This record gives sequence, structure tokens and C-alpha cells, in this order.
Amino acid sequence: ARYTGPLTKKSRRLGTDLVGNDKSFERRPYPPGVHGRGRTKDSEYSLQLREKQKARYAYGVLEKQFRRYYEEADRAQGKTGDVLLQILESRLDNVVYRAGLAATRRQARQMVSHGHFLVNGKKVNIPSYRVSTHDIIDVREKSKDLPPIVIARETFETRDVPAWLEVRPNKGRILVHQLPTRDQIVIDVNEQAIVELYSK
Amino acid sequence: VTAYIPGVGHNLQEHSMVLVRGGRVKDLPGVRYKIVRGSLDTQGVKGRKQARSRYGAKKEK
Amino acid sequence: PNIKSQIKRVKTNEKSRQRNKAVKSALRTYVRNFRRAAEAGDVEAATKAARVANRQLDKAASKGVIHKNQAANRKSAISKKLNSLAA
Amino acid sequence: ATKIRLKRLGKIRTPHYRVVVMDSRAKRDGRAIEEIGQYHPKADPSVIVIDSERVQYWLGVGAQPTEAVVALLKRTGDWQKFTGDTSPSGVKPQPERPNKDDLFNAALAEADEAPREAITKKSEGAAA
RNA sequence: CAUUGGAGAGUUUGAUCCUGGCUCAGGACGAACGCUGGCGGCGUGCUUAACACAUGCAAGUCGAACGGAAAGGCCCUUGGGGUGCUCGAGUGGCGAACGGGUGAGUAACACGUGAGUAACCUGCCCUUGACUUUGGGAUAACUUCAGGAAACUGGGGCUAAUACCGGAUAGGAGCUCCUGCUGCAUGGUGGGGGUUGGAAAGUUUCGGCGGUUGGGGAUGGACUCGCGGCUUAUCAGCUUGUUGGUGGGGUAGUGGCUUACCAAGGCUUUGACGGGUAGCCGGCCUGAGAGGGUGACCGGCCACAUUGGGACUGAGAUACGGCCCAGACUCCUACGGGAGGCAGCAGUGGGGAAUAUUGCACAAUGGGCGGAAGCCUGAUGCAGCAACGCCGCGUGCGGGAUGACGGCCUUCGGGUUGUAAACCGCUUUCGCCUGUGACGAAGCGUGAGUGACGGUAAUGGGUAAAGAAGCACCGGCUAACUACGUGCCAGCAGCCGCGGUGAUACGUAGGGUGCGAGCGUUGUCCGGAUUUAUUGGGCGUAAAGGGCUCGUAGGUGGUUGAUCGCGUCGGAAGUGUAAUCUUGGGGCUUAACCCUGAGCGUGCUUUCGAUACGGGUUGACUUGAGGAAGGUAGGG
RNA sequence: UUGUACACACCGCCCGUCAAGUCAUGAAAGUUGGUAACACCCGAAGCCGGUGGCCUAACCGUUGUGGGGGAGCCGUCGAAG
Ligand SMILES: [Mg+2]
Ligand SMILES: [Mg+2]
Ligand SMILES: [Mg+2]
Ligand SMILES: [Mg+2]
Ligand SMILES: [Mg+2]
Ligand SMILES: [Mg+2]
Ligand SMILES: [Mg+2]
Ligand SMILES: [Mg+2]
Ligand SMILES: [Mg+2]
Ligand SMILES: [Mg+2]
Ligand SMILES: [Mg+2]
Ligand SMILES: [Mg+2]
Ligand SMILES: [Mg+2]
Ligand SMILES: [Mg+2]
Ligand SMILES: [Mg+2]
Ligand SMILES: [Mg+2]
Ligand SMILES: [Mg+2]
Ligand SMILES: [Mg+2]
Ligand SMILES: [Mg+2]
Ligand SMILES: [Mg+2]
Ligand SMILES: [Mg+2]
Ligand SMILES: [Mg+2]
Ligand SMILES: [Mg+2]
Ligand SMILES: [Mg+2]
Ligand SMILES: [Mg+2]
Ligand SMILES: [Mg+2]
Ligand SMILES: [Mg+2]
Ligand SMILES: [Mg+2]
Ligand SMILES: [Mg+2]
Ligand SMILES: [Mg+2]
Ligand SMILES: [Mg+2]
Ligand SMILES: [Mg+2]
Ligand SMILES: [Mg+2]
Ligand SMILES: [Mg+2]
Ligand SMILES: [Mg+2]
Ligand SMILES: [Mg+2]
Ligand SMILES: [Mg+2]
Ligand SMILES: [Mg+2]
Ligand SMILES: [Mg+2]
Ligand SMILES: [Mg+2]
Ligand SMILES: [Mg+2]
Ligand SMILES: [Mg+2]
Ligand SMILES: [Mg+2]
Ligand SMILES: [Mg+2]
Ligand SMILES: [Mg+2]
Ligand SMILES: [Mg+2]
Repeated sequence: ARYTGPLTKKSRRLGTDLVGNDKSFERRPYPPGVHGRGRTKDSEYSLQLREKQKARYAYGVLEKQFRRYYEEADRAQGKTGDVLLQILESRLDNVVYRAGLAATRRQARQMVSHGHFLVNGKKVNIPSYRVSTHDIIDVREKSKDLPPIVIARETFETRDVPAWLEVRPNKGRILVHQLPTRDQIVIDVNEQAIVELYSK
Repeated sequence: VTAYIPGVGHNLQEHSMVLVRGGRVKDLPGVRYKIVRGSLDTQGVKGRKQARSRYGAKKEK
Repeated sequence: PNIKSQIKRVKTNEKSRQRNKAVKSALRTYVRNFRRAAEAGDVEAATKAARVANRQLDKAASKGVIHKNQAANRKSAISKKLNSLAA
Repeated sequence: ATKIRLKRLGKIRTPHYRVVVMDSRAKRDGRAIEEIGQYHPKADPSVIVIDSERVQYWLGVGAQPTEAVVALLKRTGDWQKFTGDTSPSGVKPQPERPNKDDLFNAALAEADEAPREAITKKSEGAAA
């Protein structure tokens, strides 16, 4: 119920950097496997499916839960892709990643599932915990000196925190100013393509 | 009814108890059912390594 | 029966059936006596029989052998017949 | 007889009762003549909401409460208004009150010791 | 004075366009099967044989109604005190008609919805007005006798009641007569008079708890009715208590419900009668919607309890764990005769592709009895079992080029598996080990005490990157390709098709893709299918205009005045339980799930308005239509 | 240029008997079941309607009994056969 295999293979297949940089993605222009350099047809399904899989492997969400997110966004009022990206960003592991306390979303999932975090006073070990507005995520007092935590404390200045979060790095406290908007989620997929895909 | 027996390999014979599922064989007039390999007397195809579940072949170490 | 409550109940049901049957048969006999007096056309005999039958119908209704509505219906029939006889 | 009783609802190991009015012969979780209140005992200082006018009407018309509903009416004070008896009538204590916006504004500004205990944990990694 | 909603593809030809079927991509399930399988949360789990059932349990309770004393318990030289609590068996009261099960029957006022009863009954409960009077005779238990293998049965004697039966006294019960106000026809209701009548029970630990009868309330039931929801005309006639009337009877009650007499009706091509299938619904699935399919859990109504029939008791009966008779079954028998009904819970056999434990507790909620403590509760709360469904989590995280070996491919250059590994540093959710340890109980109990679930959830500590990944697919639709083997063989396939020696379609391998504790297959339903087209199709040649006309029912209607207000439209009130569903808040660490507010409940009834249109009633007009007179053509 | 059902292109396409095999279906002397009823005969339980010479503690007595009830019996209906 969690993808544990290599991520560079998925990034190469999907054609975009799922996470990180300056890595084995120097072989980017071609998917993994023996048949990587051949010319591709890329149907509309192919395109749509690529966008959906890009979002899925970026956020570490499997198909059933991603589908559930899709119906929630579709029911919600407003743009379906905007709401879907808003939900995926409101996931707690992504919140930790965006605040910059984790090197990657996989590391954020690791620490969240291991329970190194407090949500507004209550301990949460659910990576899919949907953080609500005005929430206060806190690092567990016992685990305020994790090696990944201190690496993040050394590196966060380079990292860019989105406008909808406030982070007290050394304190391990992520204040949620508001639930993010499409202009605030970084554009790296085609949510419109995903929405069109979930209609066929 | 007449039932097809899929897969390379066959053991079932006269008065062998079988499980019969739906399924048409297009180039066979009058065959509208197939025999479920790996159930009751009929057994899985011997040398399967791909699509084993559809032929009732247990996984090999 | 399989329940001792139910065995007790069949015994008491038989007892109540005897009681109710006796009372109903007495009611029927009294009403028949009034009807035969009315057919004979007597006035005093029919009046006395009607009084007796109505009193017994009310007594049975009080005892619960018959419903008060049934007692009222039969009393009404008897009284109307007696009035027709008098007229 | 008409009863004022509790109709069980909710999950396994999580009961929420509806103080309802129905006759004795009816099944426990069935059609009710009227729904009067709710009773959540699983929650802290159990929640007890009873419609005073309706419960007074049903008591005055002759509905018989179950012992649980008698306890709830004692706590709501209805069991004293009807069948006047000397009982404490301990109207439910509230199950306290949290808040979110005030805490967020308190911490947004908290700053100071936020990043301050934060550089203290910097000294901690030093100690780490 | 805007919308929350609609995707196609393949295949007829040498090629094309159209028509058109077939097939597929989606969703779903009370599913089964194959391979595989870690955990948790919440649900669900005989759809077939309404098949036959071993065993335990599922309905009892009351000594504050009664005689009592067979047990325990106190007091006494072992019996004895019924003496006090207590208490088998027995009378008596109440309950047993609820709860629980199943869906066989039923095409029907069974159900949904809305009304009517001036045709109704209603124990316990609440309320209010009267009362609770005077007598008497038995009987179970017990005792004795006789009979029976048993089940048990019949005598003799004996005994108590809130058991049973006389009487008195009591309206709004019968009959009848005045009179007030009135409805919807039968009528309803207020007041007075005459006449004939109808009850009861006592008990206590003195704190209680009960009895009878009027009138209201609440509750539950009953009947009647308008409207609504299957198929079949290769079923056209059906009915004789049948349709109506009058008198009687009956019933809680109206009624051919029943009866006697009289009449000859009643239903039906707008489908009676017959056949087929089926419990109905709130809902569920699907769908843009309209619809289509469906009636598991949960909730409402109905029906049924071995098959058929019947009543009895009761406030109330298809009387599941009642009775009687018959049939079919099973069992006991001493052969004379007896006993029984899991579609209650668990369970067995059987059938089947297929569906669980002969579990714990009355702690919570609900129910029965008791004044109460309390007793009973296979309702229910729980646990066990199964990936059956939904949801959540894990099987690691960061770094790591020297792009290592090894597989596989190759153009022998290399490429690929692949940051994958090795290696380095981390983290400890779940699992395993160990500690702490609940809520549910503002209950209950005079108190003492009191949680089945349960050492459970939750949580601290410890272990090791470890105990934890499979399944399908890769010609097109359709995301993903090569090598080797095979050689129209073996085989594949949902359709098009593939295999005849270079197979991206068979088999294996490497690589890849989609999903993931699941993944596929089969079955079934809806979608796509506008492929029954009301929304939303057509009929010259593609399937489709009757051979033609007349004409019945039916459908439909030129201009206009007046009026009705049935359709139609707009308010109001009532109803549409709950759950579900949509949505706003809240709780479970999140989610599923749960609670709560609102909406929805697409209707129906009542009532008040509007009168443009449809229709009804009614009156005009002549242009449609027909007629008169004259003219007139023709193988009618 | 005209016609066409040919496009493997007239050495094309294509129709029906007969012969062989396979599958589904119709008829058929008959044969074997099932369901739903009908008309009669008989008719248990039971309710109802009669009757009751037998049996009867409460009621009344002119205290020899009577009233009323019950067993039994008959009749209608009536499942099954
Ligand atoms: Mg007699
Ligand atoms: Mg009468
Ligand atoms: Mg053609
Ligand atoms: Mg072709
Ligand atoms: Mg006893
Ligand atoms: Mg029921
Ligand atoms: Mg049902
Ligand atoms: Mg009495
Ligand atoms: Mg109808
Ligand atoms: Mg009549
Ligand atoms: Mg049926
Ligand atoms: Mg239906
Ligand atoms: Mg049900
Ligand atoms: Mg009765
Ligand atoms: Mg019973
Ligand atoms: Mg019952
Ligand atoms: Mg039974
Ligand atoms: Mg069972
Ligand atoms: Mg079997
Ligand atoms: Mg209780
Ligand atoms: Mg108590
Ligand atoms: Mg018991
Ligand atoms: Mg492709
Ligand atoms: Mg080859
Ligand atoms: Mg359609
Ligand atoms: Mg279809
Ligand atoms: Mg068409
Ligand atoms: Mg036309
Ligand atoms: Mg044609
Ligand atoms: Mg024509
Ligand atoms: Mg013709
Ligand atoms: Mg006409
Ligand atoms: Mg007109
Ligand atoms: Mg007009
Ligand atoms: Mg709700
Ligand atoms: Mg929440
Ligand atoms: Mg509702
Ligand atoms: Mg008109
Ligand atoms: Mg002329
Ligand atoms: Mg051709
Ligand atoms: Mg034939
Ligand atoms: Mg006869
Ligand atoms: Mg008789
Ligand atoms: Mg006599
Ligand atoms: Mg007879
Ligand atoms: Mg018969």
C-alpha cells in the first residue's frame, strides 16, 4: 500500500522530475528499460494518464485514494483541478515537505507515519491527515533532534516556503495561514488533463 | 454441454469432476463454456510461468 | 405443550371455556324462552321472559362472557320485539 | 403502555441514544411516536438534551419513563417540574471549550520563544 | 436575469458514404473461482432445499392474593416451630399475541400515498366522578383407593383465597316520551321525564400495594375508500349469494357477513375471466437527466410457523417454542397405546459455484412479572470465524557512479536492469517482547459493592531495515517490446483476428505498464445503445405506409361574447417517521464510519386566490364543412 | 458509353436437389408425468342449530323438587379421502 521501488525510473517514464535534482535524471529524455529511445505516438489517454501518474507519484498517493480525492474535488464547488491540487497539498506529509522540515515527500511520510509530529496538540501518524486552516503542526518534543530534522534546519534557507505556511524552523512549528490556492501550488502537472481523464 | 479445456496440458478423462465457467470459443460452433483449471479433478497447466492464475498453476519457489 | 406456563394455560383455558359455555347456553335458553313467548303472543309471559333475558344478558356482559355491545344489541332486539307485541 | 425511553444509535462501542416516545410493544430501534431529545454518554460530562415542553406534555399525558430517562429528567430538571420532588437537579455541566483562531493568532505572534526555543534546539543539536 | 451535467472505439468495401447489428473501454454486487496474502477500523456473511433435523438454550414471574412446608436458613433432644426470612410442587394474577425468524403463499385495498368511521374495539398507563355492600357453595395441592409399560386416568375423603357463584346498591346499557341547538343521508348533541336492569377484594414487614364502575386522554388495532406501481389476447366471455331490495339473525363494527323472500342483475376489448411470475415499500445500483434494474443488511406494512382445517382462552391470536382433527414424517412402547415439529440462537446432514461459533454477559439499552430487593431475556451488547465490502497504514528514509558484478539484448561499440545493488548514515508506524491502563456508569445497589467486551483500546520502553508483495497485462481499441522455442502443430482470443519459418498476438525469459493486499476470471445489472428515441429515432430505394375506402369507440378542433374554475398557475395549513441521500457543523489520531442542524422527501389532502390557455355550460359569426339553384366534363 | 450481385476481378460470382456427418427443432400410433379445478359419494375436529329419558355443589322451593347447566345424540356447514 506504498510505492517502495525506485523513483528515478518513474520520473524518467513520466518525463519530468518527480522530486529532487542533479541526479540520474541526466538520462531524462527517455523512459527506463531497453526500449526507451524510440519515438512515441502519445494518444490523448496516454497524455492524460501521464498527467495523473505524475501527480500520483509526486504526492505518493495510490489509485483508490487519488480517485476518492477526485470525487471530493468534483463535488466541491469551484474548479475541480484547483480543488484536487488543494486537497493533495493539504495532505500532512506534503505540508511538512512544503514547510521544509523534510528533504522529500518520502522522508516526510516516514517521519509522519513514525509519529514525530503533533497536530495542534494531538499526535498524528497518518500521512494522509488533511490539515485544515489555522492549524499548528509541531515536531514531537522527544524527536526535536532527529538527524533529518537537523539537516532540514541547516538547509531550509535555500528552500522556498509557500505563502500559505509560516515555519518556525528551529522551533519545528508550521502555522497554516490558509488552505492554498492554485497560484500557490507550484505548477508541475495538468490538473485539467487529470479531470478530463477521470471522465472517460 | 460442451466445454473447452484451455492450456497446453490435460489430465481430465471419463467421469472426472470439473468446474465449468462461462466463456465462448469463437472458432468452435456450440462451445459456450470453459473448464476452470486447478479446480476439482482438473489440474493446473504444468509449465506455466505467466498468467498462472488463469490456468490454476501454483507459484513455484 | 413444552412450557409449564403453557400447560397451566391449557388447564385454565379449559376451565374458562366450561364457564363461558355454560353462561352462553343459559343466555341462549333465556332468549329462546322470550322468543317462544312472543310467538305464542302472550303479553305477561313475554314481558316476564324479556325482563329475565335482558337481566341475564347484562349479567353475562358484566361477567365478561359476552361483550357489552353484544348484550346491548340482544337487549335492543328483545325490547323492540316486546314493544311490537304490546302494540 | 406508552414509554419514554432510549433508542440506541451509533457505532459499535460508541452509543448515542435518542430520548424517544413509543409504546412498550415496539422494538427498541424502531418507529417512534416522537423524538424528544438526545443523550451521548460516551462524551465527557455526557450530553443530555431534552425538549422540556414535549417531555412535560408526555409525562402529563401519562407516558412512563424508563429508569435511564428518569435519570436524564432528574438532571434536566423536568423530573422535578413534573412529580415535584427534592432532587439536586444538576443541569448538565458543559463539556469545556477549545478554540483555534485565538491560538493561531497567539502563536503567529508568539514568535519570540517560538524561534527562541528554536535556537535553543539549535544548541540541542549542538548537544545532540 | 446561465449551467454543474452528456467523450467513444473496432468491424460489411478494392475504396467511399450511409444504414445497421455485434464486440469493447466505465460503474456495481449479500457474489463464486484462480493465483496471492501483513495489520487495523467499520460493516456484512445459506441468494439454493418454506429440505429433513440429534443436542443445549431462546418465557417467565409474583409469598405484600392462597393453602401451605418438599429443599436451603434461624430457633429447639433426631424431629419440632410455619416459627422469620426463604421456598420446590399446587391454586390464583399478569405475561405468554411482544421481542426473534422466514418470504412459501398472495396481482390482492397486500403495499405506497392521502383521507373517512355519524359503522368500530382498545389490557397495562394518565386523568376525573362515583364506589368498594351482604351472603354462599366447591376444588387443585394434600390423603386414600383402583387402573396403566408409559403418557397418565378415574373414584373416596379433606382444604384456602384477590379462585367461583346468590343478593343489595350504582350511569352515559335496553325501551320510550318531551324539548334546545344542529350535520353529510343513515343522523349528532344538550336538558328533563317514564320504565327495565348491569359491579367490586382484599392484603402489608404499616412504609405499602390493590378492587369495581361512569366520562375523557394517550397507546395499539380494525374496516371502508380516491390515486399509484408486472407480464400475457396463440386467455373473450365471467358470475347465481352472483348484483340490488325488504325482514330477521349475527358481530367490537358497516356489509350477501348470514338467512328467508322478491327482483335480474353485476363485470368486460379503456382487457373482465384465465395463464405466467412476484411479498410491497423507505431504499440500493446505474444514468447528464429522463429512465432502466433491484427489494440483501437497516426501517415500515403484510403474509406464514410440518401440510390442510378448526375453534378455544383472552383487552388483543397466521396463537413460532398452545390446544383439537386429518395427512405425511420421526421417535418410545410391555403392542394396549403414547411423544414431536430450529423459516428462535448456535449446530448437523443434505443440496449447492457459494455463506460462520454447538462463544461470553445481562455491565449498557429495550422487554416481561414483582411494592421492592430481585428474577427472566440466543432481544441486545459483545467476542470467534471468512480479503466478502469499504476505509486507513506498513513492507523503509536520506546519501551513494566506480554507472560494479550477474542476467538480457547488441550493430560486439555498447545498451539495459540501475541509485537499483554494494557501501554509508538514519527512523521505529505495524508486527514481535515488556510496562501502564481506560471511557462506556450523572447507570444500578439500603449498603458493601457493581464492565461481558477486557490487560481491550490508548500509551511508555525494547528489537532489528528487519517479520512483511503479489496479480494482471504489453498487435489495435488500451497504458506498456524485444529475444529464444514452436512451425495452421502446440495454442491464443472480448471483437478484429494470431500460428503455414524473422510470431511485438502461442510458450518461456529479460524489460516494461496498470493496479497493489490485493489482482484477474466467470456470472448478473445499468451505461456506452438516440439499439423502443416523453426528454430523444424513423418508414421513396437501407427494416418500416395497411391493396383501397366506408365507418364505431377514441384522439383531435375555425373566429368570438358571457360564465364555471375540472385541467393549469400562485399562496397557506397538514402530511411525506427514522435511517439513507445532498449539505452545514461536531466526534472517532485521519478516513471509512458515527452524531447533529437544514434541505430533499419530486406527491397527496384541505383551503384561499388568478382566468391567459385546455375543457364544461351557454350565445353569437361564416371563412372550414355540407346543401339549394344554375352551369358542366368524362373508357365511372 | 451502357449494364452488373464481379473486385481472387467471367478461369469471376452463384442456385437447388442428391450423398455423408453434426446440431437444434416440428409431426407422429402412442407412452409417461405434472398442475389447477369441477360434479357427485362419504365425511373427522369444530362453531352454530336442535334435542338430552342420563348426569348435575351455588339459584328457587309447596325442602317430594324445579330452574339453569353438562355428558350423550341429531342436523347444517366442513378438511381429507
Ligand atoms: Mg339446553
Ligand atoms: Mg340487531
Ligand atoms: Mg456488402
Ligand atoms: Mg475489410
Ligand atoms: Mg414456589
Ligand atoms: Mg416481526
Ligand atoms: Mg424482506
Ligand atoms: Mg373474581
Ligand atoms: Mg389497484
Ligand atoms: Mg339486511
Ligand atoms: Mg414466491
Ligand atoms: Mg419493483
Ligand atoms: Mg426486514
Ligand atoms: Mg374471548
Ligand atoms: Mg405461543
Ligand atoms: Mg410472535
Ligand atoms: Mg421451534
Ligand atoms: Mg438456525
Ligand atoms: Mg455439496
Ligand atoms: Mg433493564
Ligand atoms: Mg430495580
Ligand atoms: Mg432462562
Ligand atoms: Mg500503446
Ligand atoms: Mg520465432
Ligand atoms: Mg437507452
Ligand atoms: Mg450491454
Ligand atoms: Mg434508427
Ligand atoms: Mg409520413
Ligand atoms: Mg425496404
Ligand atoms: Mg398505398
Ligand atoms: Mg389485409
Ligand atoms: Mg367521433
Ligand atoms: Mg378552440
Ligand atoms: Mg373567453
Ligand atoms: Mg442525517
Ligand atoms: Mg474531525
Ligand atoms: Mg425522511
Ligand atoms: Mg369551452
Ligand atoms: Mg346540379
Ligand atoms: Mg465483392
Ligand atoms: Mg413434439
Ligand atoms: Mg356431508
Ligand atoms: Mg351445542
Ligand atoms: Mg333441564
Ligand atoms: Mg356432528
Ligand atoms: Mg376436498
